Amino acid sequence: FELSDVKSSKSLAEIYEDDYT
Amino acid sequence: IKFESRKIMVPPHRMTPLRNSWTKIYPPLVEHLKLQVRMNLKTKSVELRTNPKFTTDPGALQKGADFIKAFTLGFDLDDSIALLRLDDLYIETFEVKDVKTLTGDHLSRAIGRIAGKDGKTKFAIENATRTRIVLADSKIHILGGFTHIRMARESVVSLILGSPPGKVYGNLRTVASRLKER
Amino acid sequence: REERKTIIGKLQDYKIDTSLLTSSKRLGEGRQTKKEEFKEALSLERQG
Amino acid sequence: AVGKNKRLSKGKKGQKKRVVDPFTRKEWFDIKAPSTFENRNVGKTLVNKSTSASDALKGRVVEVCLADLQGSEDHSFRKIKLRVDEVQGKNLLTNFHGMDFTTDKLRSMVRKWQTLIEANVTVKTSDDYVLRIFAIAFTRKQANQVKRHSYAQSSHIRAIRKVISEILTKEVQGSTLAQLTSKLIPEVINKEIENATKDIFPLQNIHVRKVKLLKQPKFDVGALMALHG
Amino acid sequence: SQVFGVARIYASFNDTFVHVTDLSGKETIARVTGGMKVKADRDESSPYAAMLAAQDVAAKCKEVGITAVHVKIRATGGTRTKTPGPGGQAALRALARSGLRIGRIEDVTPVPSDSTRKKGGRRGRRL
Amino acid sequence: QHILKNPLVAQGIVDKAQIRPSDVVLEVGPGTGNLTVRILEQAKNVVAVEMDPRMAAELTKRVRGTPVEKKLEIMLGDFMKTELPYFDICISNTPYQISSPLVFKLINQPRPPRVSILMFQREFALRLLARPGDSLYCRLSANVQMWANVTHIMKVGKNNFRPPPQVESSVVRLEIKNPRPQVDYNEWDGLLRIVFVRKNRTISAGFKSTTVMDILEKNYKTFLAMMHDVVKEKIDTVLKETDLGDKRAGKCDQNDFLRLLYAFHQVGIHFS
RNA sequence: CGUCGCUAGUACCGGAACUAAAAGUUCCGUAGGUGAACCUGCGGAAGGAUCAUUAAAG
RNA sequence: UGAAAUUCUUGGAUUUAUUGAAGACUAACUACUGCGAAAGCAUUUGCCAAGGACGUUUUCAUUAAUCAAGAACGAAAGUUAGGGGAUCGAAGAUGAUCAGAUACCGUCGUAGUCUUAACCAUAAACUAUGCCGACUAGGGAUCGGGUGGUGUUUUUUUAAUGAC
Ligand SMILES: [Mg+2]
Ligand SMILES: [Mg+2]
Ligand SMILES: [Mg+2]
Ligand SMILES: [Mg+2]
Ligand SMILES: [Mg+2]
Repeated sequence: FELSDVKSSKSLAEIYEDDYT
Repeated sequence: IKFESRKIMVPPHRMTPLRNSWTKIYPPLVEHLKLQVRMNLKTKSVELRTNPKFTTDPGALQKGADFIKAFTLGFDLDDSIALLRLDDLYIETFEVKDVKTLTGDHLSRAIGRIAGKDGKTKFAIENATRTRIVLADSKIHILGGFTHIRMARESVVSLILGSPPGKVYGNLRTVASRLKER
Repeated sequence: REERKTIIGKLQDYKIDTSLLTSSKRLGEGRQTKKEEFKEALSLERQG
Repeated sequence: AVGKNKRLSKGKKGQKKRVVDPFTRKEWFDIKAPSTFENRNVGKTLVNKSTSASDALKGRVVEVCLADLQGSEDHSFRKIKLRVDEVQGKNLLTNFHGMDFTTDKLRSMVRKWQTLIEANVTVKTSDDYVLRIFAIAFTRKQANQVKRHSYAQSSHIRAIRKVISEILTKEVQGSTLAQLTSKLIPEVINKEIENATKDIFPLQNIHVRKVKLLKQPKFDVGALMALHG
Repeated sequence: SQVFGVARIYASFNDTFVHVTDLSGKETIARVTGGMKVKADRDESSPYAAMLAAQDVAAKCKEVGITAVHVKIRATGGTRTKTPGPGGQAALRALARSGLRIGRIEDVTPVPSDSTRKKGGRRGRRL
Repeated sequence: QHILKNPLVAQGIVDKAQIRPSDVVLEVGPGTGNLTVRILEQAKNVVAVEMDPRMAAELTKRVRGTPVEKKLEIMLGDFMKTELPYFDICISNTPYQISSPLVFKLINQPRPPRVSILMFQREFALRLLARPGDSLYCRLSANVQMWANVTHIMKVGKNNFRPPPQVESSVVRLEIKNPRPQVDYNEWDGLLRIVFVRKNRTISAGFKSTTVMDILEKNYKTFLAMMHDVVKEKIDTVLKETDLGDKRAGKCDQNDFLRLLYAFHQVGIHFS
């Protein structure tokens, strides 16, 4: 697995939002 | 709900970011959290107050105050909005000198090691540990969930102690793989 | 070696048990826990 | 540790049973501030009922923000300490004990690209109150200044430091403790500093950081009732 | 009609103390720590333990008569980190969740003008 | 973990051991057993102790179906917790994590081997052989030297071991003096520990330290059972007659330390 | 479906009976080292990967 | 502390508040910016002498550059003899020895870490780059001094200075 090393287009609130959904 | 007030003072260097970004700052506070908002130009501080006739969530005032603090510390606005959206997000902060006494260019190189080339190392921490990192000179702030920030801190501390970025990155893929599993 | 022999000879004349003697290993300690004190009280009481 | 499996503690070996609620025997007591301040009410405290209650009360020090006592947000960053001196009918008479600013305010004033100048003086009042004052100022850049920083030469820093020192010693000596506090609240002192130090070098953020009462005179209750009216 | 207390919160790395006292501070109204409210030493510093710690203090304060509190958050300070951790932050929110009116919030972490050497040594610590 | 890949050094180690056919050898951590099989050829009975069961099984597989199989004995588990059976000689590839306890256990064991060939890291080896006045002379060197004599056989390069350790090691021979010198082990170590806090200190400087001076005073009162300043005076004297107080601990030979011990026993003060 | 065992228990005079038993980082100088395949104290070096913000007496 | 136990603790630990004592050290401001031959040097005030640069239509007139011999200083560590001994802490002792990102953690802690009087003279003592002298491009910031302006602010009487 390769981990993205550049700025994530998706913000923390969006990251946690995906975890819920 | 009682009439309560919070004052968050902002440092001078964050004035210009707020002025251009404030158009997206006051709406969520006044509509979703139902707060009464000022920033005092005389004291250069942001003022929030519970409206007794409109405020319904008693925690909106403190939730807003933390959100302003995150932007005050240097986090990007959308990241700061996570504090309003969530209830389990905290800011962990510390100095490089806490890890180890570095001075002169040794201190400078450690800061570079944390950031990495083009900031490459820092974002690897952020994506791997599900957090955001603000590297303000020798002062470091981490935003995220309590477990996540703990996972973020250990990596930057390892970089401070002198671990090469490549080996740290190798640990990140391992924890990132574990994170997806759970 | 001869001078080593005679001095060894004298040492048998002045010999005593070492069970009660406090070991030099304690030199670094400097402070004793409450449990350690109790054995020393127990040991001294056994000695009378 | 809270768990029962935790190894038995030295205190845990013999435990005194909790059979009395302490606050059953505690008695509330009201604090009042000197007449120098607008809002004399500064809350209440609690003490065990006399078997005395007064002895515990005396020497008790209460710290509070100046904004509450003066009813103005301009003093939000200023904090004052009051010590209980006399007790009368649940009203605890207090006197000035010291003053200091909030940590958040102090970290605000310190900024890069400018010189931090500090001066301290140990001095006594006309009422024989030996006290120590701490004053801070910061260099500022002119309106038309284009240089990034506003550093001042060490000669100016010394030249300012004598001016602040000779001022601070002047008012304190030519004033009583009650009068000295009366000067702090409108904070007339710094405005005197700004004018005196104006010609030597432009300064900003001039404040008396802290006040310490090193020694106290022999207690005079008469000097206390008059202060409280 | 508003009796004010002082909520002194001490957020350490391995535990969090929620302490409410009178305005002077001589008189303890209720002292609670994360260790009391959790079965493992792991989560003494956890935000969850702080929230349980905060709520118990709040319920006690209502019984006493205190209706508002001034918050003095602090960290270990000294030669160690100067900023309160998540445990302190979680406790402060919990006080809002309890309903006690918060008068003023200020950080009283000990900051040395000069300090002795740290426990880490030259190579550092906190591996 | 490293493994030795030089056959010549293994053969040399066996030859220096010069095992008589009558004698029985003890091996510790044989591992692959390339050194072991040679030892079986020249040894009547061989006892082997291995920490890992699989190595022992593989060693069983190497001696498998051979006349030497009956002579070879295989044991498992850490040698410390077990009580080793009698053995005339010990030649083994001990881990250095346990070298220092091992060498002393061999000495401490009753009826110890007359000769043993062991491998240690270079720095440890020099410390074993360090002689009075040498830079590497230490407390351990003084203790082991008095009980037994140790001599350096050869130095084994790191490259021979694979994967190469960062530190070189040298094969060394130790022989335990028979009879053991008649001096109490605890008393000797007690003397050595105080005087080797800093070899470059004066022997008097080590004694005048406050903490140990408590210990010596406590020890002296125990001897009386069998005035703290008085004890300080007596120690200050007995050093002066022996003259050792001026001399550096590192320079003083083993014989000198005996003059230290006997003089203290005359005063009635015993280390341990 | 039987005999003798084996495990637990009860009593009896080692002996001899009875009952029960449904699971599946790289170094420099110095000082030391007795669980040293290496560790440790002090000071120094990069011959080691700089992201964000930043005129707020604005 | 990744996890736990040695450790202190109902003679009250931890935590709260009012104080006092001891020994180190000068945070934030703090900047490869400043000073010093280097090593190094950050609180206030006073005393002692020393020094770079600048101004000078003042003075001597080759008195100079480099340097075997020889001399002063020389980080940290280290030695002798006193003092002091808070923090940290080689060595030593001891708890635990379960789990690999958190895999070397914990408690006690000798010498030392501070100072006085002498030795030791070694560092990646680095610009891995001898010293002196001349010449060979543009650009704008900083530090110290000096010159010029009919430039802003202040002196809130002017002004003169100070700051720009
Ligand atoms: Mg400067
Ligand atoms: Mg220079
Ligand atoms: Mg001394
Ligand atoms: Mg250098
Ligand atoms: Mg040139």
